[PDB]
Amino acid sequence: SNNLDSKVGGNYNYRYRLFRKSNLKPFERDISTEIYQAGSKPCNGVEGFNCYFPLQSYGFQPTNGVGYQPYRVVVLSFELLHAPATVCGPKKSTNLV
Amino acid sequence: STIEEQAKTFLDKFNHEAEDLFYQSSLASWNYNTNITEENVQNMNNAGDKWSAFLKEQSTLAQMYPLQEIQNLTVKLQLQALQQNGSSVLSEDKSKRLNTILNTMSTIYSTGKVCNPDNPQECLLLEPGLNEIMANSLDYNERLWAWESWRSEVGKQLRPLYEEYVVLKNEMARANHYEDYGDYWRGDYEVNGVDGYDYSRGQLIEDVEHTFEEIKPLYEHLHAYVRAKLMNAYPSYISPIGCLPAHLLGDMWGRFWTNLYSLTVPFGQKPNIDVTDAMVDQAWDAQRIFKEAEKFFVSVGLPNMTQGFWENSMLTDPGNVQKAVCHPTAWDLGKGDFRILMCTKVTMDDFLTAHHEMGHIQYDMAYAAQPFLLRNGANEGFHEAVGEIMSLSAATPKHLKSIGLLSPDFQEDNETEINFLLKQALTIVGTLPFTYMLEKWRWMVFKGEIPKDQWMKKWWEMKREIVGVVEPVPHDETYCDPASLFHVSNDYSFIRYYTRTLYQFQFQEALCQAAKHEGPLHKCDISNSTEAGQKLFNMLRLGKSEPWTLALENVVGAKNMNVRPLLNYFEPLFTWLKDQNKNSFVGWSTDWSPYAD
Repeated sequence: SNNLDSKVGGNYNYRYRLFRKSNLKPFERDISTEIYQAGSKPCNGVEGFNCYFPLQSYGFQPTNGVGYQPYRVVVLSFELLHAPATVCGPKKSTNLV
Repeated sequence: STIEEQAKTFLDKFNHEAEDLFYQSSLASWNYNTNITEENVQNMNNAGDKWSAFLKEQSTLAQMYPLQEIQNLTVKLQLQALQQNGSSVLSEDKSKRLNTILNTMSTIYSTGKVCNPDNPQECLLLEPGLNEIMANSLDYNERLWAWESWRSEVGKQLRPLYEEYVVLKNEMARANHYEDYGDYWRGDYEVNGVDGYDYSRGQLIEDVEHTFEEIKPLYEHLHAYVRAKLMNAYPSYISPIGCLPAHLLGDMWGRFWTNLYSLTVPFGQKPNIDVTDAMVDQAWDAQRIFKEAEKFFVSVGLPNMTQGFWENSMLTDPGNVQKAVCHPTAWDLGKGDFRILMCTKVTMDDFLTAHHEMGHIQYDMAYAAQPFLLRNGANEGFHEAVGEIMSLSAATPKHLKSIGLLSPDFQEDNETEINFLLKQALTIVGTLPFTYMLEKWRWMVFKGEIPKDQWMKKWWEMKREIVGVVEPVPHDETYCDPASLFHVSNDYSFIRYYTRTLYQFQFQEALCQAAKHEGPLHKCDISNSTEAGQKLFNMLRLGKSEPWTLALENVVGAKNMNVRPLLNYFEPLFTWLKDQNKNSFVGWSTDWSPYAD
């Protein structure tokens, strides 16, 4: 999506996390702005010595390369549950003799 | 938890922010060089000043993480770049005075000129005027007037400015835990904290001294060859056993003998390799020269270029209204965006220049995945040396005959190769001791071994001893010759030329072995050898994340500079120089001067 999402100065609307106090779980979501505290001292809501703001924005500029350009990614997770099924693709149909 | 997370987290914060900021200055420089205007130069300077301020603000947290107990080489190398203050150690008065000295020294160097005693109304500027006099003109008086008046008009004016530059810089380096600004330049190859690969700053002085003695057997024979040839043109001034005058070297600084090829032809009756007509006859253009040059890089096994590389590059000067810089320069705009600026013409001179700039990209593109602070070269030698080995192999007639430029009926003989081989030695062999001469002199000046008044006395002494060159007119203590050099007045390191030269043949011997090549290296051609490019890319991808000695240990077979691949390159040349020097004296005599009586 370089011709769609890239913006001069970087698309600051698409961000991501660089550090977290623990590893996420499968399909987990965490949008907290808590400061990553590494040392025993308190961060007091501001970064610095042994403290870091975990979220940063992407540098999606139009001059990016194949390894840095934006890519609209979608993941399709399926679930085989005891409950009944709901959706499968079209079945073939032909003429009537 | 531990302190290690602070450096690992802080460097990631810097590598994220400094990445886009550095690119904003790089693309602004691209926009300026592509369209020289008043608006772009401001965007170039505003961007560079912005990023430069970001480096100093980030040094506050860099110094709060001592590297004493840290064994991680990645964390050590990255923080050491920002932990150092540099020119910030002195007050603004000393820093501003230093910038005024360099700006004043650079202006006096650029604005130098010389007119004849008989024609004062036509004074020729440094470029292109006086450069042609030392390069093209063969007149004894024009070359002498351009040399002596340059030393008097420009050399004397740059003598006093060079004092505060040495004094102010020594105070800067000493505050940063160095012995002098000479040792500050030697710190580029510094390696600490690695077993079997550590490198002290003072080891560079021993390497150039050792290798110079190994270059002397090849240099003393070529110097006698050049003296014997120049003596035929100037017999009333050059002795068959004496020294070569300084104003007959080929330039206004005494660095290369490339301009003396016309006066030192080995065989002026035999032909040489030149595909300037083959490309014009084959309807080649600036794009096809670059495109066919890429086929050499992909054939050896190196990565190919992207579509953004070729689509956005410059091939010609877009008119005088938007005049661009036609100088060859490989650009790293960032985020995988790589480009080259060049006003290419259909000629063999630009054919090899294309491989040189394309070789620079292969250096930067290899370690592009490293961190931002580590996305750079390990030293100055690895940057420019890798570009020459690719162009030299392309200059070999084996590659030209394969591509179809040089016809296959061209005869190759030892008499013809000496023409191309000795022409190269005038550039290489006629430059190796001159850089060792200059940097040895400059290194002593920063340390303070040579007094400020004895600059010209010790400089002239080193010229007779190391290179065997003498001035055309004697100079007193008020002169300062080496300060008139571009690299000296603009605060640049010239030792990289010596290191790049010996590293060039070292990498060539490594890739020629990767090509399964036999014989001397002058006939080497790595074309269509997939293992050749693969061996190089394994080294280029390191960047500055590992020791530079490690890259040489497993590639070229040594940890420092060596003259072994130089002699193998110029192996038959030593025999040729031996025969022609039968009626001359190998070496030189320091007792002879052109103004002797």
